Amino acid sequence: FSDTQYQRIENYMKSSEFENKQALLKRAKERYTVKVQRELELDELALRALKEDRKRFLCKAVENYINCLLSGEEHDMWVFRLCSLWLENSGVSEVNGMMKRDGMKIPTYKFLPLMYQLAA
Amino acid sequence: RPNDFSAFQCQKKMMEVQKKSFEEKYEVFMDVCQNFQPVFRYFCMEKFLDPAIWFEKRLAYTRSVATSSIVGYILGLGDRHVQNILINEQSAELVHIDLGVAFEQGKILPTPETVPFRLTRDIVDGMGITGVEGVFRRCCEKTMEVMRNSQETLLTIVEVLLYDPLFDWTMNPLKALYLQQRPSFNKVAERVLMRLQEKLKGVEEGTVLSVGGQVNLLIQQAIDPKNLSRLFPGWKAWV
Amino acid sequence: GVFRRCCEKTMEVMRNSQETLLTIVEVLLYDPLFDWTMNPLKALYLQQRPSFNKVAERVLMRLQEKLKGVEEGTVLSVGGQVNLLIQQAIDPKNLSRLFPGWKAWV
Ligand SMILES: [Mg+2]
Repeated sequence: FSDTQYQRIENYMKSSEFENKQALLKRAKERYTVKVQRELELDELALRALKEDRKRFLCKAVENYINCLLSGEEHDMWVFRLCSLWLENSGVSEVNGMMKRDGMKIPTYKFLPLMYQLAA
Repeated sequence: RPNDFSAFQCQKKMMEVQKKSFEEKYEVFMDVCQNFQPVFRYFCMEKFLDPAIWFEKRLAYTRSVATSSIVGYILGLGDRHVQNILINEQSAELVHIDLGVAFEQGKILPTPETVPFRLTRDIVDGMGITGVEGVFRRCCEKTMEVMRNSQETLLTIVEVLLYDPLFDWTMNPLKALYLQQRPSFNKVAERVLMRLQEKLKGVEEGTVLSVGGQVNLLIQQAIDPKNLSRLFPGWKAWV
Repeated sequence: GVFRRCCEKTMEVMRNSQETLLTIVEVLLYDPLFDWTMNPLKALYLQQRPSFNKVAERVLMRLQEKLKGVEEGTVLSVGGQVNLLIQQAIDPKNLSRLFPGWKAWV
């Protein structure tokens, strides 16, 4: 569920409607100045809230994926997702810390199927 | 409700929290809704004293709300504030005016509209003690079923509309500023057409939904207090 | 008989596991060392006679459509999708256009 929320936020951030909304403000900025700066100030708040929400969802998804991998063997394939979230978000400090602390406890054989993709 | 908040008080409180965090907006909206209770159920009571006529008028009102909500969602109707919707005194049916904003252009607005239609507390209170459950949900499902069964014809009609040279349906900064004031075209047309196609096929977030599931999602989005707290104060989501 | 039913079973399993398959292909397509895209040199070598992110996203979305049963914008059941694939594969019109090295007549 956390991964679904994070993917929804990511898709909205990369949606064409988001691009249209962002480009409308850039076109409009080019009385008048007061409302223009009002818009260019409110969009920053909206973007910051969206980014923080995405970070929270991503961290929760990664932590719960690690916990699921540590608690059984029925859902081993989901390690792919755990790597996909980790590789695409290497800059995030929380994901790296979670992989270093609890990801190390995961049995290593579960990482075997994607040993190529990690090695590259 | 003489002892509740006045509409002026709610409007002032809502404007004060506009330039604040989303959590503060949500808590202020919840506090306002606590001291502002819907009273629309009294519209049919005071006008139709006969119980049979009262029941018929309430049923007609609920059916009109359901049909208008589904059709407006299909067409992406926006700017559904309290002054843009009229109610017939004789028949209790809703009429939608000021149809300038459509095809989800209201989502492009500075304060985006986060609801597919207006389903605030007063609108639901006008439906009776059962609320959205019963007549409203079933009628919404029927209207969505008809919309889905006629997706080809509807898509063709909207295609004919969107490429009309004299149809100025796209949102521009001047229109957006006039809508919310305080004291390539082919690409956009194709995107709107594809979004309408997804709506008509029941695809919402990339997942195919049944008529009932899509109706449930729309109702949940419309009645969500979190979405209502973010809306422009002129929309009057608390009313 | 056996072929169509087994195709339907395999497509049902593929559809039931669309999330896992999509995740695996996502992990594949962004491998830096995986040279899966077509280039003119490879295309010429294949048939000789005497932005990367955009392409990856397009391929992923096409795979998603295949896994959800959407072929030409219309949602198809497992049986309908299997029928469409078999009809496309056995169509003589498609086979006549293919490269002679493919040997569509064999
Ligand atoms: Mg008006």
